[PDB]
Amino acid sequence: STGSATTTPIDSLDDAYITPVQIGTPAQTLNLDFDTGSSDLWVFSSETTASEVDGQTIYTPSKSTTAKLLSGATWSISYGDGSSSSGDVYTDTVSVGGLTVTGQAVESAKKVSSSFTEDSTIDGLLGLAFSTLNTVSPTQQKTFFDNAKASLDSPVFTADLGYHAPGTYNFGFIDTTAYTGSITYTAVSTKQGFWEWTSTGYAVGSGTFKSTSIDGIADTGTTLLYLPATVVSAYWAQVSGAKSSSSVGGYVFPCSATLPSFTFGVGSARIVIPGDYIDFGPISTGSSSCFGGIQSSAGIGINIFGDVALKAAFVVFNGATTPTLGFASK
Repeated sequence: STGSATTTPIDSLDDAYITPVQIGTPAQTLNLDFDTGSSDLWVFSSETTASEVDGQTIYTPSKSTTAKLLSGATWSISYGDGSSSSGDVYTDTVSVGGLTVTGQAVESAKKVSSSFTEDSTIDGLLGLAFSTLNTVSPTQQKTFFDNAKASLDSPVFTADLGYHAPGTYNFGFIDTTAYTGSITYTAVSTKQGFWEWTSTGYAVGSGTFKSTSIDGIADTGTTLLYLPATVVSAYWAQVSGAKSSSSVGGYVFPCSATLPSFTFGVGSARIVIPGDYIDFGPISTGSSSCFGGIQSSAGIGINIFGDVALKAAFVVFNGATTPTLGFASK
């Protein structure tokens, strides 16, 4: 089997991407944030504290003839950005772009943090990291991909995120029309439960490539590109007036600037992030200070190849017995 679904930016800045997901019988369609940095499929629901729901579409398990309470199971997750959610668990039928999993754990939120409430466009998350990170207790549950894998034509999914435009998540096949050149594959460590890999270096604009190993994670659920302070300083030094602002929370730059591209290495291959992908707009409405899309990972504890990087590539998440990651230009 295969599946193919369009993923759409939630706003004009590509702050996140939402993908429609069918849950239950009859289908209830929710728009979920596909997150290769976590491993829980959780949704706003009829059980979510009413004051914490503000415009989201909810899953109502009582209206699904295939929903079953997973007795005794609870979940609770905290994300790198400080947001969180928790609740109980149902199993139900879940379909993405025509690919159906029966008995998928659907984690129903009883509580969500303010950031989730305040984002009316995101009805929940669909985790695509390794199932070892799943938070359900006392019996850990499998991701949608893990459940689907054996049925797929090939045990892969691909992320093709758009810049200020829709893109695609495919399951079970590689669309050879969706990228240019070849796909370069690189090793993955699953030791921390992430799609963790090592970039071979970087360049800023038309500058020379610096060969250096950068361990990080391919994370569709993180907006920005978080890299070591040395790398990030080298980038922003090429933008007149750019500075790190403790009050704002990262590098800012004059909105009048033209940003240089940023290249990262995948083996001997190179992925070029155009400068415009690195512009996250005014820090506050009407400001002429703009927020940068490349930020320091110092004090995160891990480098993160988030959407800024991934949207410059066609990305293969290869879930073979020994997982790997593939990147192509597009």
